[PDB]
Amino acid sequence: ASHSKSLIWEPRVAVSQTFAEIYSQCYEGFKELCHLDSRFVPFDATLFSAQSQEVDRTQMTAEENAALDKRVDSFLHLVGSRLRLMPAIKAVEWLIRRFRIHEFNTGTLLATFLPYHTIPAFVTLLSILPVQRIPIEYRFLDPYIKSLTPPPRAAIVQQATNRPDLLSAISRYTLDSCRAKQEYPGLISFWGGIMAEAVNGMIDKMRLQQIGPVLSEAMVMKDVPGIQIASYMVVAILAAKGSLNDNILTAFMEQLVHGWTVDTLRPGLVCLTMLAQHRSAKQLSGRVAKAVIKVPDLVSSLRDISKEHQVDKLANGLVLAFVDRLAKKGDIRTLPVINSLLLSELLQEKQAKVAYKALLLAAHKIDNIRKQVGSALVRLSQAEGDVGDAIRTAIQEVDFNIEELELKLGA
Amino acid sequence: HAVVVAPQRLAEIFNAAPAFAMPPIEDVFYQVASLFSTK
Repeated sequence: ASHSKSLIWEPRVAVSQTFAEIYSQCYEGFKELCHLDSRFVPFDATLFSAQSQEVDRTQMTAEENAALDKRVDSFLHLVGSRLRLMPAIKAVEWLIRRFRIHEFNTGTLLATFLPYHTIPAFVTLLSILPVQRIPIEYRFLDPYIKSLTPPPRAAIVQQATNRPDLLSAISRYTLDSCRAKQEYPGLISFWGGIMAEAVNGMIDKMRLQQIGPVLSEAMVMKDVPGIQIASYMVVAILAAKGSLNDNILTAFMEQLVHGWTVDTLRPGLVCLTMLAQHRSAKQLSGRVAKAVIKVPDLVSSLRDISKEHQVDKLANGLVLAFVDRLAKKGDIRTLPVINSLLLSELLQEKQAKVAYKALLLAAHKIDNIRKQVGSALVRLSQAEGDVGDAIRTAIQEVDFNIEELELKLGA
Repeated sequence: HAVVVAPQRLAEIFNAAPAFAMPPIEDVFYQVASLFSTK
């Protein structure tokens, strides 16, 4: 009947098997999974217990089925990292034969197998799914179900590009895994590549508030750095292709720094350089500035990043953000930051010059503190190289005299 | 202002291996961010 559908035994063998036969063979695969990862052991009392061989799903109430559904979905997230191993296939086999999870859980089953869509096991799964239960967002798989061949990766990409419900479905599954700490590298890479190619597609063709909340939740999964970094890819591509306005570019930066950790710090930094590079506004927000100067030796870090990307607008936005903070609260603590940033040679001439002019008026704007800002103004006007040239030309153009300050600071 | 990139070039990065045998996501990030650079 439906008893012949199996991942492991061919229909002529599978139709005759008793549940005891299936159980004792699949149970061995599950206990081998337990030896590898203790998180499987809880299920030894539920999905894989001795009682389970006799459990008939159709005699359960609507809650009891829904609780069974949750245990199965949980197990599927856990076993997903090992579907290349035969004991994992054996454990899934048990759920298919005994609880018919290819009928009652076919969306979770499919998403679990999807990162493995190039291995023979995936075609074998396709060959036993009851088509009537395959969710709408996976019916692009129909030609591979009839031909029993692996779907190329560009079929998945192209369907996710063109039909957001697959994309939304891959993302939801990936994030439920992360939240449950059942993620694994292949899942993070797979969701990352699908999301990158798709979003690159979605915009390429149209020359996006559905995936916003996904990127934002990923950017703050501190316990899952791979998901954070992979979301840095997508957020990179988005901004690098004119696709966002200044206020939403800022909120991505704000969310990035709000969730980044030491393990994600460098890729997060190059992502910040790209975000700001495509802002039309110049002055970065306070929240990003305060967080970006906590990088140990920020200047040398942006100089390293500058051998592949452009760093000048991140640098510029920082200085103005700190100049602005001094103009508005007279905080001398900003002067080491401004000074090391101005002299860094990461700004360009006119950036430096409006930076310096703005610094002058920031000094003017507050009514000791005049001692150190003045001294900082003067030290900068004497700087040895290009930045000093710009600072001096900028002092000529503003009709400001350093000298009376140079002398009044002396006295 | 924006970057012109060929979809084939972003597609080479995620076709070098199946998901399970890819370089660390950190290395893939750098590849992708380098391909979409402003210089």
